[PDB]
Amino acid sequence: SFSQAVSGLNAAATNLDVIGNNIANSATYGFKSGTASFADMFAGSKVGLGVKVAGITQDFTDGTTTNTGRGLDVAISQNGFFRLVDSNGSVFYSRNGQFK
Amino acid sequence: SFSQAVSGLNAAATNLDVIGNNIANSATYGFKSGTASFADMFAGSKVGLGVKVAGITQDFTDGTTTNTGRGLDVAISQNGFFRLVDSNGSVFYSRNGQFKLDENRNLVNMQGMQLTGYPATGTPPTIQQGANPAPITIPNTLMAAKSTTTA
Amino acid sequence: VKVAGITQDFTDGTTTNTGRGLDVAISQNGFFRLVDSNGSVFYSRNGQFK
Amino acid sequence: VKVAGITQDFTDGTTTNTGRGLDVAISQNGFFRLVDSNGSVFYSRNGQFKLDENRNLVNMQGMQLTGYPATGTPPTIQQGANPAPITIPNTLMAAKSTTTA
Amino acid sequence: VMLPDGTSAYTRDGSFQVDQNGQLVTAGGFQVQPAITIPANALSITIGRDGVVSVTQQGQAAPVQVGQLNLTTFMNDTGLESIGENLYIETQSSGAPNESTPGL
Amino acid sequence: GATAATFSLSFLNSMQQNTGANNIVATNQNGYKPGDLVSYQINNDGTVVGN
Amino acid sequence: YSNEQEQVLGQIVLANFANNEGLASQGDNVWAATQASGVALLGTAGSGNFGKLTNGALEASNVDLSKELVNMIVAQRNYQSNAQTIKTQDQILNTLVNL
Amino acid sequence: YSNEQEQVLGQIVLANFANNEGLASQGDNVWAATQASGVALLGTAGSGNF
Amino acid sequence: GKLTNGALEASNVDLSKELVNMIVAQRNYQSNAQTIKTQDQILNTLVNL
Amino acid sequence: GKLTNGALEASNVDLSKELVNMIVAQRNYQSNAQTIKTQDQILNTLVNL
Repeated sequence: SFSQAVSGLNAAATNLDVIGNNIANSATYGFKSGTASFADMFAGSKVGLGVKVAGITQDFTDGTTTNTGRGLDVAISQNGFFRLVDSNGSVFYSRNGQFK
Repeated sequence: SFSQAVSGLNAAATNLDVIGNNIANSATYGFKSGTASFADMFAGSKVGLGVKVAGITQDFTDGTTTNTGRGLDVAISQNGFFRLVDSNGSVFYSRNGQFKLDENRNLVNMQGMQLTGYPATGTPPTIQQGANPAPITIPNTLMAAKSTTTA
Repeated sequence: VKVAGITQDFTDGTTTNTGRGLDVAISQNGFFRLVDSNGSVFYSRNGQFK
Repeated sequence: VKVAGITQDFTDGTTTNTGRGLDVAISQNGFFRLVDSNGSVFYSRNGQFKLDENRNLVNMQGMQLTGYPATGTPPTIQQGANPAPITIPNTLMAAKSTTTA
Repeated sequence: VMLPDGTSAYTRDGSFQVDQNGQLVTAGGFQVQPAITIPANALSITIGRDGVVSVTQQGQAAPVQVGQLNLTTFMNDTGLESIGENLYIETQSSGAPNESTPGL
Repeated sequence: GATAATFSLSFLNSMQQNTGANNIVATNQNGYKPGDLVSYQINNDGTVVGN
Repeated sequence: YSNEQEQVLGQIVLANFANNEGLASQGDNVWAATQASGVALLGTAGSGNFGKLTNGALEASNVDLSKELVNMIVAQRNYQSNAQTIKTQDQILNTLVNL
Repeated sequence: YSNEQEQVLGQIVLANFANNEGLASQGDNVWAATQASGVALLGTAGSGNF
Repeated sequence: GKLTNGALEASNVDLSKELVNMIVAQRNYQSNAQTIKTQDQILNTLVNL
Repeated sequence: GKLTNGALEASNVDLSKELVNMIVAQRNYQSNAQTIKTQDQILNTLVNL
């Protein structure tokens, strides 16, 4: 059956895209790496229909704290999230502490 | 006649499908490889009518234990199965250790099934093993104070 | 000979990811229930909804 | 012409490792002895043995592997006993009071 | 199998279906003895080597047996008279129907 | 309240010569505490052994 | 907690079966108990027939791709041989029909 | 919605049949209930036999 | 946790692990492509019958 | 949605999945042509009889 090989190829492509995105953000303040989580999709029969990506899990571990010398950059240690609002009143959260 | 080669082709296709499933799950935590089991199909005549797929057998051997550094990744070395419950209350078993703390403060896996275990009752709370397993929850409920009784 | 019947094979097919939020796939048993303009009741496993 | 018969080729095959503790193969001559649910006795060279619900050693089709049982304390292989289906009990193994030191 | 007349026919074709009432019938719509009824909420049907029919229900820790499928043998197989629809009936040259468990 | 174990203790094969110092070579006993099934295996000669 | 005091909230239970191969895979890398697998024996890690838990680590799959990429080759060859047998029987039937 | 509040608009119902085969297919990957298939048993997804 | 002034928190992406995972994922992708090729040859063999 | 200035929205076509779908559709087309050929042979036998 083509379905299992196609699903495996799609999962490998998703994992490779996640790895490439993590690489592209190696130098990006407030970025947390991601990892794809895979699960099999047995359906009735015992032939192992294929694989699927159950989701993408973040890695919320604190990064290295680098001094910059400016007084308006604030780094956050341990748990916590900086709270921001856009022009339309929506509430958002970020670990990036580069302010002006 | 035809049925002999038909059964042979079907068995080969099933074997190839099992191999493809194993390859597609090359990187899947808690996955066990599968292997097809074949048997003869003699019926009266000695010509050997054909072959049939007796079943699919898993290889329940321990995989590599890879360090991730999270505090909700737990791996079962040697024998054992994590016990999970879905929304219907059906009991399932899995070797995966990717547990996440959901909004209701329960320990659930990636797909949302709740991890089960022996609960703690009393003051001070202790694990009472005489009870049936219940979903594990981690409330923020502030802990009350205990006036001293022994110093 | 006589055609005794035309029987279906109701085994679950592969669940293929597409990425559309309006698409629903049925695992295990169950059917989607639909009605046309005439009120006739129909059942379908196809989950491509718009 | 007349088909005289069908002759089997009883030559030893390749021994491929699998890593399963219940998986065993016969080198040289010899056959595994199995018993069906109706008591009929069979012989087979296939070694895919698995533990069933009732703690008996059965192959894929459900035929119980047979052999010499163990009796006594400590138990010993009774070479004079008739072959019986092999069972691996999980029952608690009791303690033995010390007799010789 | 039970004919609509109440008499018993005998078939070897095994493609069985379930009618609207939940019972086991032959693909020609004829109800196969013994009366083996499959419930509405059945998840999987397991028919063993000895004809023991079982079903597993949701939320039930044990499989449930819903009947026992038996096999009928004749001392003279050729004498059976075909009535079509893959069905044989018993004649006086086909001996008498001997019910037995599948493996006995 | 359990029955005391009565056993035959033997110092056989022991010896008294000009060794380094008084030392025990070996001790053995045939009793054991209750144990539950941990593993099972099929030996080379065909015996099934449970550990 | 913040008062320098620990509280237990639950203990992970582990299930072991008489027949692991009798478990029915339901997908989502999850197994289901069945009559062939036997009733689940519950217990605690590190006691009886249950292995210890490694915290902060994940159990990877046991699929060896070198072995699978070999197998696939063998199964392809067997499948093509069976197709050759099919075509041989086809030519046989054509020969008999052409009479 | 935009007021950080959500509103349930329905629940998709699933149908299960006593004889899945007796269904008479009308095309357009759509089935129709038939006397052979029996009446449709309605329920919610992920519960009971659904 | 407290706030550190005059400092920024960098990403927690280690390049070595990312490169090794990229290598492994490339190999897995090629294995799946080999499976696809196997099924292609099987189907071609059947059609050529 | 939001407008981003100085940027263009590229297509959402992924080449890998499209190539795989092309392969599968080729196999389906060849199987259907085989069915056509089979029907062409049955009518030949009858016409000739």
